Amino acid sequence: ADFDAVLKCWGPVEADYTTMGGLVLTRLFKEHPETQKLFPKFAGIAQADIAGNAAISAHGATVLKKLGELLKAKGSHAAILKPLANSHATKHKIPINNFKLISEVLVKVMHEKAGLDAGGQTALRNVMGIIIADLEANYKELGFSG
Ligand code: HEM
Repeated sequence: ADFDAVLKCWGPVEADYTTMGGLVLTRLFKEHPETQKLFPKFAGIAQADIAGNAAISAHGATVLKKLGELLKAKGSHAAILKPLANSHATKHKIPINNFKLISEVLVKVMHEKAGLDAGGQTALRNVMGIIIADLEANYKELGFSG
């Protein structure tokens, strides 16, 4: 019931996927600059110009919309997830650790801007842990590391 809880807390996010999408990626890039290089479209953008950047916010919106779809599946996510693992391993070539980095940023932003309290934070970290474990498994099956 870490999923039942999370969906309760998701409302404020789904109310504005574009602003929160922009916040989450800004924070990722400011706190973990090495991750900006993994986005050819965004690499080399001045740190001063990230916040409020429309192309970043638009991609952030896509990120969150897809995470929303994953959360709403409440653990029966294989059919949504596998395609995400497919693209991220073979087209974008993203090492698993980066998924841990954005999960921790999402928790921090939701805590600060969307009312995610200590309890919600725990439930979300548990859900994210499940998803990343599943992503790891799919990466394995694709032969894209360990
Ligand atoms: C839970 C986390 C994430 C979700 C839900 C997600 C979702 C998506 C979606 C829906 C797309 C577009 C469709 C596709 O190509 O699969 C995509 C593209 C992409 N993702 Fe992710 N992503 C996640 C994490 C990351 C991370 C951590 C990075 C690198 C640090 C990353 C790098 C990329 C890149 C480079 C693209 C292509 C952008 C483009 O060409 O416009 N993703 N992501």
